[PDB]
Amino acid sequence: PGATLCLGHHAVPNGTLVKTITDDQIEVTNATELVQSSSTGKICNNPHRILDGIDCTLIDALLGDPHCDVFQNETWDLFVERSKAFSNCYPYDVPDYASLRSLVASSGTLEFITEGFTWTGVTQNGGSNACKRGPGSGFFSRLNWLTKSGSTYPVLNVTMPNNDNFDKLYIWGVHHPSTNQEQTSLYVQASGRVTVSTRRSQQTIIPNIGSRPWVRQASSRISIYWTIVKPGDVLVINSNGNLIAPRGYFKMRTGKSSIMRSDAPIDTCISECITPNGSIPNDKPFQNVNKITYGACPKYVKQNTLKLATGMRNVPE
Amino acid sequence: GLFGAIAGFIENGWEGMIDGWYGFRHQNSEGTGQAADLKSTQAAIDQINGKLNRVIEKTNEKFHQIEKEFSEVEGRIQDLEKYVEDTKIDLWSYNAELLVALENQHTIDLTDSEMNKLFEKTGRQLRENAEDMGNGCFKIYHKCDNACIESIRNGTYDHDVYRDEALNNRFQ
Ligand SMILES: *[C@@H]1O[C@H](CO)[C@@H](O[C@@H]2O[C@H](CO)[C@@H](O[C@@H]3O[C@H](CO)[C@@H](O)[C@H](O)[C@@H]3O)[C@H](O)[C@H]2NC(C)=O)[C@H](O)[C@H]1NC(C)=O
Ligand SMILES: CC(=O)N[C@H]1[C@H]([C@H](O)[C@H](O)CO)O[C@@](OC[C@H]2O[C@@H](O)[C@H](O)[C@@H](O)[C@H]2O)(C(=O)O)C[C@@H]1O
Ligand SMILES: *[C@@H]1O[C@H](CO)[C@@H](O[C@@H]2O[C@H](CO)[C@@H](O)[C@H](O)[C@H]2NC(C)=O)[C@H](O)[C@H]1NC(C)=O
Ligand SMILES: *[C@@H]1O[C@H](CO)[C@@H](O)[C@H](O)[C@H]1NC(C)=O
Repeated sequence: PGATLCLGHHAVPNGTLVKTITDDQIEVTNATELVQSSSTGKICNNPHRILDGIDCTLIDALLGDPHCDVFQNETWDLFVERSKAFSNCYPYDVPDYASLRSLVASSGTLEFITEGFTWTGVTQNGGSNACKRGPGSGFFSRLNWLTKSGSTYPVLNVTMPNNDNFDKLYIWGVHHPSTNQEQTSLYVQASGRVTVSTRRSQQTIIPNIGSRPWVRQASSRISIYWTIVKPGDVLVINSNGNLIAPRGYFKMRTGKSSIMRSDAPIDTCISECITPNGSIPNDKPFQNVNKITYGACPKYVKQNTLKLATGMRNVPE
Repeated sequence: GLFGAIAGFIENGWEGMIDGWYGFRHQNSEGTGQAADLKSTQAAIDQINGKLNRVIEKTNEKFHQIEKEFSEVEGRIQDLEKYVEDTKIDLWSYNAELLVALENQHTIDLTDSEMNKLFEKTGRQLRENAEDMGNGCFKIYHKCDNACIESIRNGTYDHDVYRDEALNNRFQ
């Protein structure tokens, strides 16, 4: 009279299907999800410094559109641009908009240092009803609209050396009038010119006269340009008309700053990973929420689920 | 699996075993009973924990990158930006698919292996005092009371004690 001793293993009544080398679907006792497919719908305000653009693009905050004045000298890890943003100052364009937006976004600051430019023989602080500041006409806070003094606009020729140990970003522009009458009335000379240069580079822009579509009361336009000045270099600005002058420079940094288009609300919580859909957890190695991410994030993949087996083959009773 | 135990010579699993992954069922003079084997259970779990922690190991943190959505048609530069991202995503999607496939094949094989290891260990304990029925059960050819079973399960079973008795019952 002996005994029987059986060796065996567990099973569960409801297993999960996983994929292997040999099988599209095979049942194991347990698995865990490797693809993050959901978001809260909200951008957590920690641990990254989130700056909500509200009604302002980064570029409008940079130029100093009056309704974006609250952004003066702001900083960020992530600047968030909202689909409701609007411009409300003089109509403008930025040749290579995307690059200026990128380099500013990446710098992470709008810290602005005013410099004492001397504009001899012109009227300063020009404004427009297209860009109201309080009840009266106004302009981009960081730009200085120069026009004739008396009946003359002389050749402007100024320099600003960089004797600091950081890079300076100068934002400046050129005014494009709609008519010859406008050109001569503002700048005297029938054709203007703006040359901005360093030891290493030069940009010269000729204004073009002509109607553009009417936007916020003007058929005219301003085109926006930029110039970086390295330590030891010097800025020179030369113009016989149509200069939209810088008031100073923006301080540049390098680091972890970026920009994102999103309408997700900002909330009080902690999440390393941000997407335009909202923050997502980063415990999983992959995610299917959005290919646009910021921070310590799972890698974007096309699969909406991938199961890692965490148990043996399930062979029920 | 590669070892042929789980879903192999062991017909099925035990839904009743909730305190371990592998273990023992016995019938003797004193009745029937069940116990988990902790060592084999823990070996499987430790290996699976190991691979889980390797896989969920936070690999990347990215800040300013390229734009990936575009409000205007631009042509060449935008074609390239999209293609770069699409290329990246397909490569990562492939890595992810392959990773889970290899991981899961291996997890099944390693759990199958641990079943087999326990089975071979037990066979070796019992020496000439038992025989492999071929379904994961040993027929033990002697009086094995609950003390004797627990001795097999906790590694103290001296085979020399019951050898004479069992040898006699086997060779008839
Ligand atoms: C417009 O403004 C610029 C910037 O101030 C003027 O550039 C300056 O021009 C003077 C002479 O015309 C340069 O002087 C030179 O200095 C060297 C030593 O560095 C000296 O050896 C030479 O004999 C010469 O005198 C000065 O360097 C230069 N400054 C800079 C920063 O470039 C420019 O003259 C003005 N243009 C007009 C048309 O007035
Ligand atoms: C610096 C300056 O000259 N500001 C003016 C401005 C400019 O001359 C103009 O924007 C250049 O394009 O014009 C302002 O007027 C708007 C108004 O001007 C009338 O002459 C005209 O009849 C209207 O249709 C309309 O263009 C302005 O606010 O923009 C005045 C400002 O002082
Ligand atoms: C995250 O946001 C993106 C972008 O809005 C969503 O992508 C859209 O998904 C829907 C499917 O429900 C499609 O109709 C749209 O065409 C997609 N747009 C783009 C640009 O891809 C995505 O579904 C969101 N994901 C989650 C989990 O909220
Ligand atoms: C199996 O994994 C799930 C999560 O995927 C977990 O909730 C469950 O507790 C695990 N099973 C056991 C027996 O611990």
